[PDB]
Amino acid sequence: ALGLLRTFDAGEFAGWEKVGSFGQVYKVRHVHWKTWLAIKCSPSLHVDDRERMELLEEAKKMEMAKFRYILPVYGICQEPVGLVMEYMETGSLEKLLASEPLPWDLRFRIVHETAVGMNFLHCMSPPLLHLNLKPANILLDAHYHVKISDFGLAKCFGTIAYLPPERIREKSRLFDTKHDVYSFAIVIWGVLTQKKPFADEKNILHIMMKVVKGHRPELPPICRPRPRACASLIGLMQRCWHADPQVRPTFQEITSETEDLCEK
Ligand SMILES: C[C@]12O[C@H](C[C@]1(O)CO)n1c3ccccc3c3c4c(c5c6ccccc6n2c5c31)CNC4=O
Ligand SMILES: [Cl-]
Repeated sequence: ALGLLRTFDAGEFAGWEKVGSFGQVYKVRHVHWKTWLAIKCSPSLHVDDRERMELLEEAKKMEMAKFRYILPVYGICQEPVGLVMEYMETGSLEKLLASEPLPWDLRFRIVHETAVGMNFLHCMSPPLLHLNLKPANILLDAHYHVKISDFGLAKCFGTIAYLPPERIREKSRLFDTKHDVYSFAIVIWGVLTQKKPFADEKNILHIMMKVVKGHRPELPPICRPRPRACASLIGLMQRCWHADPQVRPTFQEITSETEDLCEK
């Protein structure tokens, strides 16, 4: 797993340019490879053995999930302590959703590709739970294709909206695949509306409490350009954010439906 990863010396990189914020992310040129990469550096001053081992754990989890829709990892920098990864020119879905209105065909393809990546993680033996899935961690290449990133919290702030209600109900429940399915529901919501969930609201505590009783982000209306596909997606979203985790679909079931939203 960690055998193929390379150690990078900071002299190998140039043109450091901030893109991130957690930890700072930089676009770097690898001078000998004549290509750009991304490096996420630690926020602290003293990088202890706890961090350096966790960073290695983060890298090994990414390498085990090599896939078309998962962000490739190249290795670690020691000079500044950082994880070295593929560069995704277009940045995050969060930024894309806030920029301009997206055509519906692209929206459906983003949802589908995100679902196929998540399905791949849950198909591993044992399943890899992402546990931090949100528009900020869904990255886009020059042609707007998805690769899932941020494996910092994966297991074999603004995150409250993506947190399943059972995680608010139970003091430290055991993590499962149904956690990611909930977060994905809230991702669908953001793609449908181009808004951040619970953006208007004053305090988190009231909404969190209501979320435990079955409250969710307000359903969007049916769109004019693709009303049928939009209705189907709204329906799937709703099943994916059901209060009972066992009633939620699997990503196997999700990917089957999101595929039909793309094919005309
Ligand atoms: C912090 C964050 O910076 C932005 C988006 C971001 O996810 C925060 O919303 N951000 C960008 C903005 C504009 C262009 C590229 C990125 C980028 C990249 C990565 C990451 C990344 C990896 C692991 C955790 C966080 C990461 N980011 C990344 C990121 C990893 N690969 C990247 O290219
Ligand atoms: Cl339609």
